Amino acid sequence: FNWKLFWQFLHPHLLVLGVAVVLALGAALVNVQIPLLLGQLVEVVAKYTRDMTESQNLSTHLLILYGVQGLLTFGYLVLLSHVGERMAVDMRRALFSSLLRQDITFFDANKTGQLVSRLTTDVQEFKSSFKLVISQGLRSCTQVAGCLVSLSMLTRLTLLLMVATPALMGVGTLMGSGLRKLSRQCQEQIARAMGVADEALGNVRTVRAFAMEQREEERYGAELEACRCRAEELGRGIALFQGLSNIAFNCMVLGTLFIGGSLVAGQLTGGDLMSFLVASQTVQRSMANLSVLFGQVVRGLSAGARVFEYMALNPCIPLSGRGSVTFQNVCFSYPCRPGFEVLKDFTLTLPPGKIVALVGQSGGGKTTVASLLERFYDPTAGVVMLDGRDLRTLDPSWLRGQVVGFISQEPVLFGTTIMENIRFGKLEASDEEVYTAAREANAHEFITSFPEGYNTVGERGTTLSGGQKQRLAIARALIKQPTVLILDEATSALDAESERVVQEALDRASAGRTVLVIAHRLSTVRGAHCIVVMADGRVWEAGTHEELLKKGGLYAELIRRQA
Amino acid sequence: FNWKLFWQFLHPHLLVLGVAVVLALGAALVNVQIPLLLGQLVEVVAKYTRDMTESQNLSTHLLILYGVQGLLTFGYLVLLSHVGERMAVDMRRALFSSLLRQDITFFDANKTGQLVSRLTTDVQEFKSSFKLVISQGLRSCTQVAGCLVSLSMLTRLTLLLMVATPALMGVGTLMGSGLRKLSRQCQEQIARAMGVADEALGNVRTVRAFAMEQREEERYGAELEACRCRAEELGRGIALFQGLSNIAFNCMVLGTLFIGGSLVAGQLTGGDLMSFLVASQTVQRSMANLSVLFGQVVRGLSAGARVFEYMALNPCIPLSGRGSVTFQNVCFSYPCRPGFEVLKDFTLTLPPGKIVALVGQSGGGKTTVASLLERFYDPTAGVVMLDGRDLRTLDPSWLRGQVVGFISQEPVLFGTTIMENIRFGKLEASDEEVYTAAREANAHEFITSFPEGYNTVGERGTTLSGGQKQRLAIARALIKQPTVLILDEATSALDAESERVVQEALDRASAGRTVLVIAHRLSTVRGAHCIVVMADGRVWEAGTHEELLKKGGLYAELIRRQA
Ligand SMILES: Nc1ncnc2c1ncn2[C@@H]1O[C@H](COP(=O)(O)OP(=O)(O)NP(=O)(O)O)[C@@H](O)[C@H]1O
Ligand SMILES: Nc1ncnc2c1ncn2[C@@H]1O[C@H](COP(=O)(O)OP(=O)(O)NP(=O)(O)O)[C@@H](O)[C@H]1O
Ligand SMILES: CC(C)CCC[C@@H](C)[C@H]1CC[C@H]2[C@@H]3CC=C4C[C@@H](O)CC[C@]4(C)[C@H]3CC[C@]12C
Ligand SMILES: CC(C)CCC[C@@H](C)[C@H]1CC[C@H]2[C@@H]3CC=C4C[C@@H](O)CC[C@]4(C)[C@H]3CC[C@]12C
Ligand SMILES: CC(C)CCC[C@@H](C)[C@H]1CC[C@H]2[C@@H]3CC=C4C[C@@H](O)CC[C@]4(C)[C@H]3CC[C@]12C
Ligand SMILES: CC(C)CCC[C@@H](C)[C@H]1CC[C@H]2[C@@H]3CC=C4C[C@@H](O)CC[C@]4(C)[C@H]3CC[C@]12C
Ligand SMILES: [Mg+2]
Ligand SMILES: [Mg+2]
Repeated sequence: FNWKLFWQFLHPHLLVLGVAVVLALGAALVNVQIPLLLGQLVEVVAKYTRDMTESQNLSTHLLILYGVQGLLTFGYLVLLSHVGERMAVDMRRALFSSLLRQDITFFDANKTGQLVSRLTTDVQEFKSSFKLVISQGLRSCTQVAGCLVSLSMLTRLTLLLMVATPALMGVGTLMGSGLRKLSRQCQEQIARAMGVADEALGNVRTVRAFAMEQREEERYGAELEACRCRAEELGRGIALFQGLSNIAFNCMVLGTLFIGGSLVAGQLTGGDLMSFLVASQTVQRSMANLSVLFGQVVRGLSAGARVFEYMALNPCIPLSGRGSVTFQNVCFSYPCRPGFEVLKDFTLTLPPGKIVALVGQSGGGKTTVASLLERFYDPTAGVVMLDGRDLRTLDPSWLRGQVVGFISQEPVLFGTTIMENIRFGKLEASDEEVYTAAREANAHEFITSFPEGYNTVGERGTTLSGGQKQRLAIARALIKQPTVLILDEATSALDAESERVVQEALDRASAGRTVLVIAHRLSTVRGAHCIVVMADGRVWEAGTHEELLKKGGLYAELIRRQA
Repeated sequence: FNWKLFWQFLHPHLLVLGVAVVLALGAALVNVQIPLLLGQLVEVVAKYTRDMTESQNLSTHLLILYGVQGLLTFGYLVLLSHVGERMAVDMRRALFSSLLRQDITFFDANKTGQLVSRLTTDVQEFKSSFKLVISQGLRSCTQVAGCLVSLSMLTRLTLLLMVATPALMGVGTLMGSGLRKLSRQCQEQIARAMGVADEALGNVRTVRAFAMEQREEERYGAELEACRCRAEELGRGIALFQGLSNIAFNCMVLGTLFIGGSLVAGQLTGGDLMSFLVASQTVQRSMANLSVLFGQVVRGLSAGARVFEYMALNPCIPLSGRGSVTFQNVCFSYPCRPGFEVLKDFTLTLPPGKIVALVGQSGGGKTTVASLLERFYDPTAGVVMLDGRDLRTLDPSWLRGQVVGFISQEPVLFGTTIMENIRFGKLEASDEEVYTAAREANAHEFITSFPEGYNTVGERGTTLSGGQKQRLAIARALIKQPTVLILDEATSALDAESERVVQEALDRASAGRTVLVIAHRLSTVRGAHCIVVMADGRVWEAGTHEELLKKGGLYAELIRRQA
């Protein structure tokens, strides 16, 4: 999981990782070798000035070692970039493939934006931090080990200086610690003291209505005077703290610089000190690198842990697991907030080859009741029958792809061209079938005016009209010739002529197949066969329009309100 | 404005600012003096080791100078904290006082949260950055000047080294420049390549409904392969760039360290080089401080400019500039989005001492029409008459504080105790008047059960019930005994018993004064005198209830729908 899956998916790059490790070791070794050589060169130059024959050979040796260093670092970090990039691409592909299998509960429980952000940016940052750690931590640890070993072989004074160096680094970072403490304390004091202005401006209508602005002024002044006092003591305390930090820090610097040399004096090389004074900068930089890299590691491990936790799950319902359809005592509620119940013992049947509609001002979840047949959510109770067989035993993929077609009140378009976008239900689509379907759904006529035509991309491409988008949805819906059709508010917000055209297209398309339509305007339903009036969860009424007028139930009130 | 106002408001601290400047000069001078002394001490220690009588005096001198440095820095930054804190408090108070004068157009055009953030956090950060710049920039510039002068007086080689130092600093920062370029290029490539997954997950219902997940898989794989290739070339380019940066940087380091010494060799002090090698770290730190401080200055100046731009404005309508009230042909629309018009030639009058109501399912802006008499917004056309005098010539403060009382459907509570919160219309409130008003508005009865009582604070204090909150508002409104009263949905979302109690309280409170009430439920209006039915901007109907029933207009449809 957090480690086993990562190790399994990182296994096929072990050889390249080892080669990179070797290159890093070489680069760190040469980087360790450089500063001592530079110190010796500057020391011999200074001694020659005090009194360049021997400097040329040392300079050439430094140049050769440094060219080797450049080649080694180039090879290392190009290999590291290759490995990290390959790992990132593989992880992105695997995460997308595994996440695409989940049901709707995961999707509507969370948000799409955060999922996309985690899928792309979080894993990119994880890979970046991971390879940066691989480089820097190994390089710096090997640098520290090599320089310490060389200085010890060069005695105990070097070990004492190395031990003292971490204390000096901490004393130096104490300034930044004081800075963050100052910032945090100031922010906390500001948050605690303020709020009166926020409360006053939050409800400005009332404060303007009742006519005073003076009481707020002295209250705000008193609050700011209190925050003012607290600020004086906080600043004074921070001042004393930083002053003590500085005094102690440089007192320790001077004391060490004196005592260590005085004690080590009790016979080393004259130029040994000059060569020793340069490695301090390198070791200090290394410890700073470790200090920052600790935060890099913690952030990266947290990101990787959450990525791998959300990467591999178990689908709630398996995805790969010609007649009438009916319900029986089906009740259901949304998984989130089960207190809001939806279905009170809902029973309904669809005649095999007749038009069925449904209507209600709010219904009590008419759209979700129109759902639940595509196995979007399993029913809490009751049974659903289709062609004499239960939908549970039937494979959901077969029912999705060869039985039920779905039209929403908003169509969806992708960057793929229209010719392939229509070929979306089956990828085995031939040539002439696409044009025939487009002609049947009234899409070939207007697509001619487009300059590119069937090669036009979408959001980043040419924009199509709402009626054109509705026409585009219909051809894809009819490619499979579904036995059951579902329409959700086909008569959306658009003009009258295009609405009539698309209604006629649906009429000549919805022939010989059972189709269920959901409409809000009652003027588009009188041409249907049967009408079901919904109110308060349970079914309110169902029957023919001509008898529904004589019934005088809730439908009479609804049509009176609409008229 | 951006500078003149700042100078005027900073004027009364010039003496303290100058004293701080002097202290900073002293601290910078001693900080300049320290490194040369440390270099001389370490050089003489090394020379003694090569062959501590003279080291003690130099160490004592360093300790004395360094104690002086500590005292100077303490005094400087405590004075700086005092000055900055005083400036911040004064600016906050002035900004609040000036902003509180603005009309409602500013408030509803912008957001309260951003205003509060700018008022508190932006000015706090501005003050912090401003004093940090005052300290660091002066200290570092004086440090650079002093060290350069001392090294020159110590020759042209020092000037050459100082000139070369900025180039080395830039070469060092080239690594961070490459880092930011790498990050930006990677982010841009990720943003350009991605989007297919975002589009697929944005509409998951449709992609799940039409049954395919394969086509998305090869499209996503192709997109990731393209991004993969682009990543290989981008990483290779960054690799070569950083390799060239490093090779050139340390080649320049070695070349300078050789050539400068070789040329300067052509008779300085033997220990001069050791004392010179230490000031390089100080000057490098100073240039780093300037580099960061440039960003601090730009951010601070932007923040201060926006603060001062929004700090002093000109109110749209002046704030300090017994009978019936009536309208005449008053039309108005909201200043933002004038296309959405509201008032179509609205005429209405209020009898002096009778109950008037208004109702509508949406009205066309019934609430904003109920407004516009408190001078919240000036009328576009028409006239408003009150007691035979125009409201424009009358002082808005007098009308706000001694004429009109306002009750909203949501009450507002502050952290101030109830005893003073009731005393909100006038601060001259005596003792017994508050208790009498509380008893009249039915608030003294339930406040007894509270343990603290009239000393109870609110959001951070004890929580009161909705009916209790409504009762607080009636007493506050009753303090001034307004001649005109306005109620907006008194029968809010709450139980029946408390609704009846508060309605009775309003009835025994609304006696002898003209009051206008807005209600949504028609069951609370039949007891009024006259009813005005609103529909589609213009006035639809007005008259008595008993004749409105016989009229059979839109009121009949509304009451039929409600029933
Ligand atoms: N994905 C969801 N997650 C949680 N709650 C939901 C979800 N979808 C719907 N609901 C809630 O369940 C209620 C009923 O479901 P729904 O079928 O969407 O109502 P509806 O009246 O048919 N929609 P409409 O056609 O716009 O009037 C809704 O009012 C929502 O509050
Ligand atoms: N402060 C505002 N800024 C911009 N637009 C506003 C503002 N207030 C209201 N509007 C718009 O103007 C319309 C009419 O004004 P308003 O009086 O608030 O409607 P209303 O029907 O009386 N409100 P309600 O009592 O909840 O039904 C509203 O529907 C808003 O869309
Ligand atoms: C770049 C950093 C992280 C390297 C680590 C060494 C740092 C922490 C140490 C070494 C020398 C120190 C500086 C020496 C001079 C004083 C002057 C005083 O007015 C403010 C603090 C200041 C400026 C010190 C801040 C901390 C300091 C910069
Ligand atoms: C022969 C032996 C004793 C030589 C030992 C010399 C040691 C004790 C002295 C000589 C110069 C000193 C360094 C001068 C610069 C500072 C920068 C600070 O950020 C960390 C400590 C550090 C890096 C000091 C560490 C100790 C130091 C290295
Ligand atoms: C703390 C900083 C800002 C001080 C300024 C000097 C910096 C920019 C210079 C001085 C010495 C340089 C380092 C010398 C060693 C190499 C090893 C290589 O594998 C990565 C870059 C790296 C690590 C260089 C990075 C930049 C560098 C750190
Ligand atoms: C007598 C005269 C010529 C002495 C001149 C010595 C000069 C040329 C040499 C001696 C040691 C060198 C310094 C060694 C450390 C680096 C750190 C880097 O981040 C900036 C440049 C810098 C700071 C070098 C600047 C030039 C330098 C100061
Ligand atoms: Mg719905
Ligand atoms: Mg309103």
